[PDB]
Amino acid sequence: ENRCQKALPMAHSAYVHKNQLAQALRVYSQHARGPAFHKYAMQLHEDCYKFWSNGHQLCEERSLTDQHCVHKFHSLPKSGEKPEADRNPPVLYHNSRARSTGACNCGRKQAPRDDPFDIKAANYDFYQLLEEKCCGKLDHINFPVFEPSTPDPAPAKNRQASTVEYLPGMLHSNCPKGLLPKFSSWSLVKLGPAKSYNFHTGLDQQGFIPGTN
Amino acid sequence: KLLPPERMKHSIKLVDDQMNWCDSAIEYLLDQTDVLVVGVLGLQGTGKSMVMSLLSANTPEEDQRTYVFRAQSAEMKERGGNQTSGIDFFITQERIVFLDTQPILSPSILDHLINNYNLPHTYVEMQSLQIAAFLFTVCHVVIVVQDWFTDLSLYRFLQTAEMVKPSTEYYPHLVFLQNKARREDFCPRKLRQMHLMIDQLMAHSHLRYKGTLSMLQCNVFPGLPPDFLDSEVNLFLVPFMDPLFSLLPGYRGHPSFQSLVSKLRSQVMSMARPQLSHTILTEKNWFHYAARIWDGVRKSSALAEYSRLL
Ligand SMILES: Nc1ncnc2c1ncn2[C@@H]1O[C@H](COP(=O)(O)OP(=O)(O)OP(=O)(O)O)[C@@H](O)[C@H]1O
Ligand SMILES: [Mg+2]
Repeated sequence: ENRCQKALPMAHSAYVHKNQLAQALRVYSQHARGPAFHKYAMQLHEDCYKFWSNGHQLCEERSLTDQHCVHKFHSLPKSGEKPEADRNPPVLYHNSRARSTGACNCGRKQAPRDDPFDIKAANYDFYQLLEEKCCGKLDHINFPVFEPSTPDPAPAKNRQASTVEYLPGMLHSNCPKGLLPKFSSWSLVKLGPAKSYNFHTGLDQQGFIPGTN
Repeated sequence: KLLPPERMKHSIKLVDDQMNWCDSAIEYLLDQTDVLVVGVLGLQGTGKSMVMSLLSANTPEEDQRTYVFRAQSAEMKERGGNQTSGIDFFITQERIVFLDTQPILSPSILDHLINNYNLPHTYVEMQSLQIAAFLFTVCHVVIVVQDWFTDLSLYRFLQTAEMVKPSTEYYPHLVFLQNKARREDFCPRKLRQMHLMIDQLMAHSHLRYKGTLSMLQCNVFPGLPPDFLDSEVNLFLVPFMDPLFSLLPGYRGHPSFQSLVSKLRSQVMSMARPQLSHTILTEKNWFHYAARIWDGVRKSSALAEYSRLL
């Protein structure tokens, strides 16, 4: 017991966190040992995680472009909650600091685009915001979306379309038949009559490389 | 121009009886590598000196008066005194180092120290612990000789010694030698109990006391299958000194003493030699390392901690 107690202080003054924990454990084991080293080892460890992680506990979430969140461990805002930086943990949206430039549904208008962590932010919200400013007066062929027949429709747990359960993700070959997503990731827009395209001049839209329009 | 350095005729004293180093073995050491070190431990009359002599450079048919390691004499048994003192040293022609050891916790040393710490009783225990730790940190293998089965006090002493040793940890192999065995001890039924007790009494010893030196494969038991034993530990038995129908000898029930001695010697010599420190060592380097280890063990800190507790 005396040897274990004496060895514990040496390891307690030596400390992502996995490497530090392993090094501390090895140092403690090599420093001293006895017939009751399990209790001392457990005490030294558990006083690890408690004071470990929370400090250099990085957010591990990745954007849909494979970029890590730049924030420390943080909570997501609930529906209608504002971001609160001063809470522990902070309440923040994920952010990779990456930016791209994207064109609208019809291609005529470009805007800066933040790196999306959510599929609605990626396939819908960016384009909806641009559509109000560009293509919202053009003719559209709308894709079917989930229409709730109940005030609280459930996500489907993993033939007339379901009105009680929605597809949480995008429609693909492995999805159950008859589920629709809450929003379409696709858009189909009429730019004009066939004569609006001129074979000799190409498309009159911004962002095209010269001669590729 | 390639003759050997020299041949040793008698063992020398590696450590004086006063726990003092004696640097006098370098004259018989070379610069060769891959050396093997064997040590012994036991009680007063177990017979460690005789075993070491018969295993290093002697034969049972020889006489006890010319053994490499001095053995107890008839005039000494009547007085109940010890013969071996300190630590001995001897190296055979195969470059195998053999180290002797004085009895641990023997009443002879205690009585001799009476007419010469708080009381003169913990000194013997600490000397025994010091010798055990030294043999456990600078020797390739340690052989424990027991006069009788299950002393119940040697296991605790071994664990305590290994717990207070000086210092990716190195643990030498441990061999359990049962000297002066009888016919009753050469039965499979008793063998199973012996192995079971040895395994259950040293479950958390951290030493290599199994998987090597299996007497079952040494043809000792012809028809005994290996699966008959749950866990065959490294345990060996050494028996006591050893018209045509009327000349038949008595029934002993155990193999001949010479056969078992030869088998034990062959098994000990054919053992592994793992590295001691984090570097390659030679004979001279090993000697210097052992000297440094002994010096450090003498002026250690764990020993003082254990001393204030008694
Ligand atoms: N297997 C044996 N069969 C018969 N006699 C033995 C056997 N082993 C040892 N003896 C005898 O019993 C005594 C044992 O003392 P020995 O010299 O062998 O060493 P020891 O008991 O280790 O000595 P120490 O007192 O220094 O620890 C000796 O007289 C020896 O001849
Ligand atoms: Mg002796």
